[PDB]
Amino acid sequence: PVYEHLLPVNGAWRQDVTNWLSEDVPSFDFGGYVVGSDLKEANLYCKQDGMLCGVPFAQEVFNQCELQVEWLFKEGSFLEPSKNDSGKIVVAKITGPAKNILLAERTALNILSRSSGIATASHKIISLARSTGYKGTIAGTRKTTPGLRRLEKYSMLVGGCDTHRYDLSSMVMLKDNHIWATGSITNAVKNARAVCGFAVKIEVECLSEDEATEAIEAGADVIMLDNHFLLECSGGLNLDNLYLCDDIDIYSTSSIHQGTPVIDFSLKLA
Amino acid sequence: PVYEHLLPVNGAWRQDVTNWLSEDVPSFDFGGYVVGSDLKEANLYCKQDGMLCGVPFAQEVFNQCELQVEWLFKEGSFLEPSKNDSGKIVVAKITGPAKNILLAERTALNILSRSSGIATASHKIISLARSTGYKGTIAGTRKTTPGLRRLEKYSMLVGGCDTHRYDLSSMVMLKDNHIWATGSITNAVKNARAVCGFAVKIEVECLSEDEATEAIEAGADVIMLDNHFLLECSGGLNLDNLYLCDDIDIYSTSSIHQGTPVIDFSLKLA
Amino acid sequence: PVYEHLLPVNGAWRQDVTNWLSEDVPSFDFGGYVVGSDLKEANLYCKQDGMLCGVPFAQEVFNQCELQVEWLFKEGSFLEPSKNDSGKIVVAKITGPAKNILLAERTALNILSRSSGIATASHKIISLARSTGYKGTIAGTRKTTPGLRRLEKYSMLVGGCDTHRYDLSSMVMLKDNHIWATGSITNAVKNARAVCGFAVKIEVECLSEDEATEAIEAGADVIMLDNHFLLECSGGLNLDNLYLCDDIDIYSTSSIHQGTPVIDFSLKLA
Amino acid sequence: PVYEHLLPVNGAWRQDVTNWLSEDVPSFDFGGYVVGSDLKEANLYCKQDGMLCGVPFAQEVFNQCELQVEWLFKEGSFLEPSKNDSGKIVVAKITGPAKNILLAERTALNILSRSSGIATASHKIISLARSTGYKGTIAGTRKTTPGLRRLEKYSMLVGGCDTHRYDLSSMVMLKDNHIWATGSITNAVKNARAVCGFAVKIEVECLSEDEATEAIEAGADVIMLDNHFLLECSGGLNLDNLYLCDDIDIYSTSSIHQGTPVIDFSLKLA
Amino acid sequence: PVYEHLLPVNGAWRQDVTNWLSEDVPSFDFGGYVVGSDLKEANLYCKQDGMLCGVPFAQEVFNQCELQVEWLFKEGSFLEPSKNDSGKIVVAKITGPAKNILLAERTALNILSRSSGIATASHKIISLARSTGYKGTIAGTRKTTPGLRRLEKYSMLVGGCDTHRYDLSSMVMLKDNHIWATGSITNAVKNARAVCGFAVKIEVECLSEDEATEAIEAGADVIMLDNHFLLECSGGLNLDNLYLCDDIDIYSTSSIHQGTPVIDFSLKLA
Amino acid sequence: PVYEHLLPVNGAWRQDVTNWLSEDVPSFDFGGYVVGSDLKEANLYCKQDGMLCGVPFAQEVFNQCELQVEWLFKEGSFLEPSKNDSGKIVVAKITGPAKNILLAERTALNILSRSSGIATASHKIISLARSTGYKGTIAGTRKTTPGLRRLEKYSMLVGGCDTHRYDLSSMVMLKDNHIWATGSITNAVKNARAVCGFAVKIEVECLSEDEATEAIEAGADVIMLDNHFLLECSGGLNLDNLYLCDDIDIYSTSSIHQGTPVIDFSLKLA
Ligand SMILES: O=P(O)(O)OC[C@H]1O[C@H](OP(=O)(O)OP(=O)(O)O)[C@H](O)[C@@H]1O
Ligand SMILES: O=P(O)(O)OC[C@H]1O[C@H](OP(=O)(O)OP(=O)(O)O)[C@H](O)[C@@H]1O
Ligand SMILES: O=P(O)(O)OC[C@H]1O[C@H](OP(=O)(O)OP(=O)(O)O)[C@H](O)[C@@H]1O
Ligand SMILES: O=P(O)(O)OC[C@H]1O[C@H](OP(=O)(O)OP(=O)(O)O)[C@H](O)[C@@H]1O
Ligand SMILES: O=P(O)(O)OC[C@H]1O[C@H](OP(=O)(O)OP(=O)(O)O)[C@H](O)[C@@H]1O
Ligand SMILES: O=P(O)(O)OC[C@H]1O[C@H](OP(=O)(O)OP(=O)(O)O)[C@H](O)[C@@H]1O
Ligand SMILES: O=C(O)c1ccccc1C(=O)O
Ligand SMILES: O=C(O)c1ccccc1C(=O)O
Ligand SMILES: O=C(O)c1ccccc1C(=O)O
Ligand SMILES: O=C(O)c1ccccc1C(=O)O
Ligand SMILES: O=C(O)c1ccccc1C(=O)O
Ligand SMILES: O=C(O)c1ccccc1C(=O)O
Repeated sequence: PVYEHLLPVNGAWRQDVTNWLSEDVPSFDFGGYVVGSDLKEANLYCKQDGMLCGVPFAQEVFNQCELQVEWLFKEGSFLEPSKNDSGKIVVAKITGPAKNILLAERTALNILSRSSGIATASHKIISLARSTGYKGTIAGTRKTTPGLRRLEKYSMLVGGCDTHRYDLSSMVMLKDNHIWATGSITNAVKNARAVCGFAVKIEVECLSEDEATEAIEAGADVIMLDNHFLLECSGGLNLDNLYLCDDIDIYSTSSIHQGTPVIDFSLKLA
Repeated sequence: PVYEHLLPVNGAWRQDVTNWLSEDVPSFDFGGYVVGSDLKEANLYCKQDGMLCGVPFAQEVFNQCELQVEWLFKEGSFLEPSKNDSGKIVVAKITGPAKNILLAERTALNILSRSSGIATASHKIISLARSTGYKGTIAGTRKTTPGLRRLEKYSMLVGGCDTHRYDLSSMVMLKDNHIWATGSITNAVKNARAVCGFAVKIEVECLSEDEATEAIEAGADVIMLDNHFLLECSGGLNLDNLYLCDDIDIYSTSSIHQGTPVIDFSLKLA
Repeated sequence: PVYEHLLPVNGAWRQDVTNWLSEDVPSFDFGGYVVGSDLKEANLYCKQDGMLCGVPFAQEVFNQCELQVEWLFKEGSFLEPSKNDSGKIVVAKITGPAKNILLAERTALNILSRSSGIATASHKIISLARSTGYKGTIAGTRKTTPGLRRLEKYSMLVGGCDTHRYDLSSMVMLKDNHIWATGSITNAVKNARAVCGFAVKIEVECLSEDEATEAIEAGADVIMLDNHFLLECSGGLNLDNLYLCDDIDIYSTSSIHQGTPVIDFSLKLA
Repeated sequence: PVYEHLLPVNGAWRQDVTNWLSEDVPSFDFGGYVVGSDLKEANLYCKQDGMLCGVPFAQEVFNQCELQVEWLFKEGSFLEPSKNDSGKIVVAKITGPAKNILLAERTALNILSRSSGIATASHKIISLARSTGYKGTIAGTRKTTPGLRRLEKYSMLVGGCDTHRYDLSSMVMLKDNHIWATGSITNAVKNARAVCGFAVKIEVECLSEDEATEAIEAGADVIMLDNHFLLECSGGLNLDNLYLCDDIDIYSTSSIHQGTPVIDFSLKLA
Repeated sequence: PVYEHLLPVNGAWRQDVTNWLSEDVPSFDFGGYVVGSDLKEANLYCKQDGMLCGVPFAQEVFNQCELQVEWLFKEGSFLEPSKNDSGKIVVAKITGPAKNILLAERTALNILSRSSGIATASHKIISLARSTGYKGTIAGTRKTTPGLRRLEKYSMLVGGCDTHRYDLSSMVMLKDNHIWATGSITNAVKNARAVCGFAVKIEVECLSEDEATEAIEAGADVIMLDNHFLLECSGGLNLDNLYLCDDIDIYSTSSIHQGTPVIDFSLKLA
Repeated sequence: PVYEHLLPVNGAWRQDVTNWLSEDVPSFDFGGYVVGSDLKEANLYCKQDGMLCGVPFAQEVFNQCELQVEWLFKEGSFLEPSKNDSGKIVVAKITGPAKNILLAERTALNILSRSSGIATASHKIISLARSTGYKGTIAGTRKTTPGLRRLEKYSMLVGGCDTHRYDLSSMVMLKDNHIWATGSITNAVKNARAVCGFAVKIEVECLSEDEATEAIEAGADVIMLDNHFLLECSGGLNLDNLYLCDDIDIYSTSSIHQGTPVIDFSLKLA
């Protein structure tokens, strides 16, 4: 299957791209004026070892900028420009009006660099956990970049990680909960059921064998401990120590997506 | 003066906030239903040493969520929760309907964490360069987060760095330029002038004493070398070696804003 | 708990209201001009037996039209104006500038009439099924009114029914499936898992004891037959015969929401 | 002439379609991922006797989903799948990427079902009134579905009915009017004239031979009684009794558009 | 009555204002930063003889910029700063945060200057025609400023002129018409009727006593010659000669709104 | 170079066009219905002596209306229909569906007429100043048409004038300044620098040899007197007297863009 198929042929994610171009040109592209519309060719370079992510998003930038692009690698491919003499790898060949190419350049690269950075981070941690013989799942969180959530959750997937719920309207989560606030797990979980119905899971962030059981009792579908039912462990986990997984179902962490370094990309005309 | 005064009392940056809340609740907040509207109090904690940034943005989230907030620190303040027993510092006190508080929580913290991360990174590098006796400026770039540019450039400022031009519609930049493509620096710079006029500067990314001079000749306002007039050095600079500044006017780097770690923040009800 | 708490204090649902007012006044309200801003009082009448639904939505219309409203009944209340001499019941008392009241009037009533119609339909069918001793759930579908989905799903809830998944991004559903198209239930269900992760359920529309088992095998969370696991029966069910429920978990039908009659409402000034 | 020609080649009605697709896919189409992009063929079935309406709207969904569609019937055609062995009639043949077809499916059918339901209702009542030898007009109202007004008014037209004014910015209507509130019909009608000018009609909802005459006096273009000049009768009329038309010009009723049942439609791949 | 009452308390015209502020501040108000939030007072001056128009629009700018404003004149008032020593007249007194005042300044004045310019032009021509004893109407056209149509039509009204139809969706107009294109006036007018119904007038741009009669025949509500029924004369009319009115009902001209000079306005702090 | 190259291949300026079409057709084009889709040909006429401006904007209207257009003149061309027998000049040849042509007509012409009017005004004043041997620049201002700023600034350029800064986020301007309000030019200019950085100029509206010098001192890039550094004179200048230029760098005036007459354009089908 192809990840980019998760994206509806049309929808808001495409207006996002447009909005991002506007963000770069509120009133006039001077550079395009000076450069003109002559057809040119260009190479899109990956300049660091990592996983290529964001292809369809960058593609959308290339389409709205009316350019012809040929990708040399499939999304998900691991790139190692280091084990290259030049230290860079051409991942795509682009042709079109000069001005168009330069207008797409920054925005497109801001997409790839960040998308790949996350894909790469996710992949390192999932494969790292997989190497210890862990059979469970590594997921993300809702601590995403305001307005960039679709792109980031998508990169998590390509990285080989679980995205965890998408937003507050998806799987319910009754988080630490003194504030949740009165009744019970048992009535907080009943109310949640009452509204979310059968098609959406309910997760409870418990604190004791009792807590959990009361949730399993109420019918919670997932149990969050935070230091037919599913067990999730979350909180300050990272590619570090940290190897301390055990037979618990889920391990969530923002480290795969928030605050992560980027994978450098580049674009130069023939 | 107050940085947040750079933000127009009303404008698109406020619709952004709204859009970000929608991004978190496409259809129903189940958690708010279960939690209810009872008034509660909560503390907003900074959980890592760093500079507090994003106050007005987080404030906008708190206003649209109709809450009462009292900030204990001014934006820009350096926080050191490490030199605290608990390892966390209350930066704001919030009151309002339970559901409202929990709805604002994630989005608000995604703002602060990232805004502060950048503010912090910028501040470290500017102060680091300042300690060596450098008198010039450290700037950012256009390699920003798609759709988050306003927030990121703003954080650069608070961090104590220059933002450099904002977008393609601001200071012109005739970048590496074989593609720029024919004529001269001299006619590329003339055309640019022809369109941008006197109120906006023109920068040329040169390669030789000649290149530069030809630009200084054409009237360029800034000279980019990239390894009454101004000299900018850019490319792969970071908090690392790297201390190799000299009397050149500008040093630009994405390290102060792109791929930077985040400053952890937290929110819990009384 | 209060249903209207499912709605985020702020989000796109409020811009919807605005857009709906624009839909009614593309360029000038002549009636408001002629009527003026004198303060007036008005009664909002329910003119048919049914369940009151859409309160917060109508409230939003009243707020943006800057009016003062006092509701005499809570959302969900069953109204029986028939068992009233006048044949109408005042559900709300409104005060404000004349023009404002008349501008809010139609839009507000279009909300209530439809919201209540659905609430009422849903309630009749759920209570009807409940009277036969059925313990399972009655749900809706995705056959909603383009652009009005939030309002309609919400009314389903108030009606006492399950909303079923909200959109294609929620619970996965592998519907009739020749088109789904090759591999297996088993690999269609694996791929779905691969993308949706643990926080979202997967439903398969099966055709045989085998089909189902293969799904239960693959790990499907729900089984749709369409004439720890859950059984759903769907297709042409209505308040009619039709009483033919049995111990299967879910019965979905658009009859509770699509093509339903409306509950008449009214508004007249003192 | 062709009804769909009423729709501007481009305008907001097309963004509506997009918005409706977003409404169905806030973040990821899982089904498309699993199904893939292989080309498939499909039949669009009408499953109930009624008039086909909404063609260009459904077409817009098919275009934005990049599919090839061939319609077998013209909009307005009366369909009678009942007088068919299978009980269904193929109204369109569609080809394109699997995922695209399934993404367009629901939204498209929600359009057709509702559009046809209204077209059908309108047509039944207009033809019903026409059979008694009535020569006047049957119109709709402003009690439309919030945000769907364009689609519904359009269906009224295809149904063979008058749409009546479109919104508050069109023909003025001085409705029951104690609230309209002081002066006269005569000065309310003068003020209205004062603002609307000659290109837009003014209607007054009168109560007595005097009322009307005073309006005809003031220059009203239409007279609404509500139980060179035109007479309109409105209020609780329906396909029921109700045959009680007489030589009055207009009979308005929401029954042709609000609360109406839908015409079932269907889509299955080869 | 009050003209500004034509504007719905809420609707798209208010988002327009916001959008206009964004147009002035894509990323940062530097001036506000430097000026600060200290409360200041300011006078809004009219600097040329003319009619004050655009009050509610400017008011909306002042509200979104959170300022306190007190108007010294009612909209429509004729101002003659020339017959003043200073040559300027204070039309409004404003108070609020410094930065806010300066941010509202330009946008607000761009509103007033243009709105008043049109109001003034319209008023001169209507009163000019009225002085010759003409009893008919002077109207505008659809040759308005892209995106500013609401503001301009509104100013026409205040100027004392007719706005004529608002857009293509209002009164139908079968303009010069070889292109309209085949059949007849008689079938073009029938088709138009067929779609627009009774609540909207149909105008035909005729060329001969026959043309007109055929239209009056078909049922046209207005007759446009262009050099119970109504006669309109249009084409190149202006405040110039040009006094050549006669007993024909309407005289339309863009001169009252398009290409018109502006009325200078000003704003300075205490 | 080509001016229209200043416009990004895609961005908000294109949504503007769409929005402008919606502004003309909120609900139904009756005229298109009656006219039909038959292919027709048409000539776009310039009806007054002036400079052709707005080509790409009008082109965008023609593209969204799906028409084929062939321009007979390049943007910037000076047209003199007066020195033509007919008194009109065909500037473009258009082909496409009848309805489409008529729908594009008004909006397109509203673009050209205004764009050319400004281009023409600007050109007259720049060439007028150039004829006296002035070597400096003539610029515009921020007194533009709300929402039309991009189109107007663009026309200024084609007219051969400087646009001056675009918005408040570009070149800083510390205008009359009692309100700016305390400290100094020297600290207002320092604060401005502090936020705008090196890539954006700072202009100070001075009053005395001292004022200026203090600014030149603080580092201002431009000096505005208003009756390596640059001198600007602004205030009430026009094509009138007024020839009183001297060796000062800039002369700004709204006369080239605000309140200017329009250049008449026309469109008729074969
Ligand atoms: O990998 P990590 O980034 O630690 O993310 C996971 C943790 O974050 C959440 O709590 P948190 O207290 O951080 O929510 P808050 O920031 O809104 O208060 C969650 O319950 C996890 O414990
Ligand atoms: O601190 P840094 O991130 O190195 O950013 C600064 C460098 O990036 C730019 O070139 P680059 O070749 O990166 O532009 P591209 O990525 O679009 O091709 C710029 O000319 C600088 O040399
Ligand atoms: O209560 P009801 O309205 O019957 O809704 C429920 C039925 O509709 C769906 O199939 P359907 O074949 O109707 O989907 P389609 O219309 O897109 O092809 C679904 O599988 C159910 O069988
Ligand atoms: O066919 P019907 O649905 O009866 O629609 C027609 C009636 O509705 C209107 O009054 P109504 O009192 O319903 O307006 P309101 O609901 O806003 O108060 C109108 O004056 C008609 O009498
Ligand atoms: O006062 P005025 O500006 O002359 O406006 C009025 C005239 O403009 C229209 O025709 P026109 O041929 O101008 O329409 P076009 O510009 O789209 O072809 C209209 O039929 C009037 O004759
Ligand atoms: O060519 P002109 O239209 O005169 O434009 C130029 C003048 O306008 C500005 O001041 P102004 O006092 O007009 O700003 P205000 O209208 O906002 O108060 C500016 O300082 C110039 O002096
Ligand atoms: O964002 C968070 O706090 C979070 C952290 C870990 C898992 C899930 C979530 C979530 O909210 O969905
Ligand atoms: O984004 C970049 O490539 C860039 C890098 C360094 C300085 C400035 C910029 C800029 O484009 O403004
Ligand atoms: O809309 C449908 O076809 C549908 C019908 C019954 C249940 C669920 C759904 C759904 O798609 O979620
Ligand atoms: O919506 C209504 O109340 C209404 C009812 C009947 C005719 C016309 C209308 C109308 O408002 O245009
Ligand atoms: O804009 C025009 O061409 C026009 C000119 C004169 C009157 C009316 C109109 C109109 O179209 O409504
Ligand atoms: O708009 C103005 O007041 C103005 C007037 C003259 C030059 C520049 C400007 C400007 O603000 O940029």
